[PDB]
Amino acid sequence: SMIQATFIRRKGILESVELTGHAGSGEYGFDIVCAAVSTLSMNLVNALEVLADCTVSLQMDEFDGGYMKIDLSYITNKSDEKVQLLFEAFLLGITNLAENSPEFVTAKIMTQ
Amino acid sequence: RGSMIQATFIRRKGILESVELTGHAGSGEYGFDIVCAAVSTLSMNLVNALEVLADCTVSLQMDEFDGGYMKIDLSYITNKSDEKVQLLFEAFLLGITNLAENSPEFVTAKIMTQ
Repeated sequence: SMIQATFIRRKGILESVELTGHAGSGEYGFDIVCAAVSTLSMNLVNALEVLADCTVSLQMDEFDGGYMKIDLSYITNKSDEKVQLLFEAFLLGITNLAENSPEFVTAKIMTQ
Repeated sequence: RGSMIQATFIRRKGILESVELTGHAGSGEYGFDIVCAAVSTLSMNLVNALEVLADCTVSLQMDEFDGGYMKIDLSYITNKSDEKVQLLFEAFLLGITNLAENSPEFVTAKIMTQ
């Protein structure tokens, strides 16, 4: 069991993220890390709404090891410091977890 | 048994300055741990995001023992009123808030202002 995280930073700013494999896999040591991923995942989507007045493009489910995509491409708000500052903390949170448990987590970043 | 983590937020003058976390570390069963893993992540993230992105260093304090004890404090950090610092903190308050809402039996949070 492994969680896959891919961020997309276009010209210096975070645009989207496409996490997969979280949303449990009854494997405790893993489910632990999944909780972690999901906590950070939903907080972003929430804090971005509540605190940044940004309603991101969300897509999700907990089927076959869950899949969740958060897009900001179709939004001319993504450049708001408050949006970007929050997205950066999410990248900083996912990044540390994939380096603390490279066994369970993988964080990639495509720059363009 | 008696599995409960509490988030005590103090807000002095419109801005958050500290928060205390006790019990979030250690066991209680499976579902409890999951919550602990969630609080500890949001908690460790705030400390890291504040130092790295927020240019603000924080007074930390923890004893893995006795349920676990966290105390992220900003009462004496010059830039504590700084808006970057406050946004990241606000969101930490939002995360901890829903997490306590979704799992009332494992997490409790209060905000007492001064």
